[PDB]
Amino acid sequence: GEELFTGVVPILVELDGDVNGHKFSVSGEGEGDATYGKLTLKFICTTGKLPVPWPTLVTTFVQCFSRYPDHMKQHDFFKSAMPEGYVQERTISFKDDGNYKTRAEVKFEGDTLVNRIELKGIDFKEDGNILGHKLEYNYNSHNVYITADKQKNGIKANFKIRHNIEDGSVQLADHYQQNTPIGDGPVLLPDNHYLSTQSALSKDPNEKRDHMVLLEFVTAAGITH
Ligand SMILES: [Mg+2]
Ligand SMILES: [Mg+2]
Repeated sequence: GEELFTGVVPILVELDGDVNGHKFSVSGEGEGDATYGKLTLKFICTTGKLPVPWPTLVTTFVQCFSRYPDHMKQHDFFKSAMPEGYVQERTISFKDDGNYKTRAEVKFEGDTLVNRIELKGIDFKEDGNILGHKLEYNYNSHNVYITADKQKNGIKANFKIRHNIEDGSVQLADHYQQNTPIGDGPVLLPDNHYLSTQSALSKDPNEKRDHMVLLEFVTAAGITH
């Protein structure tokens, strides 16, 4: 399972979204190298202008690329579910605003790791920080706190994303996450631990389409050795 991740793996991301009736699609391409916890992805909005801020979709757009230190490798659910993959569902609750609900399937298609996502956003304020595009194009580091869910043979996660608002305030986005294997083979059910995530957003100077370039580093931590 983890043997599938010893080198560079091509990644494809495909999202279909509806936020307050704004219909959009995004296509992403890049690669992951779990040895270094490293993701490089470029996303393009193929329907035109993205109707929400790019940073609000970063978490939705492959935790199998996390670097699990050797001493913690028995806690890596994500790779253990491969190649058949996992379903990842989230509720992302924007404080004093709407919510996203997402359902993704993360699995190999041949030697490529694919993240296919459906996103539904409801109850957003017309000129809140999301639909009013008041969020800065940047990102703060965070931890993803993981716990086992033995009855669904899976995991749960909970974490807080803090999106910087252009006036110096912060837009909280509470994340609740559940992952379950697609296949029936055994998976690793971890002790409590977290993923330390650092994300940097940029633009391709040669790209005229609405887009996001993401560099992310993710390292598992939190288990005593
Ligand atoms: Mg290794
Ligand atoms: Mg134990």
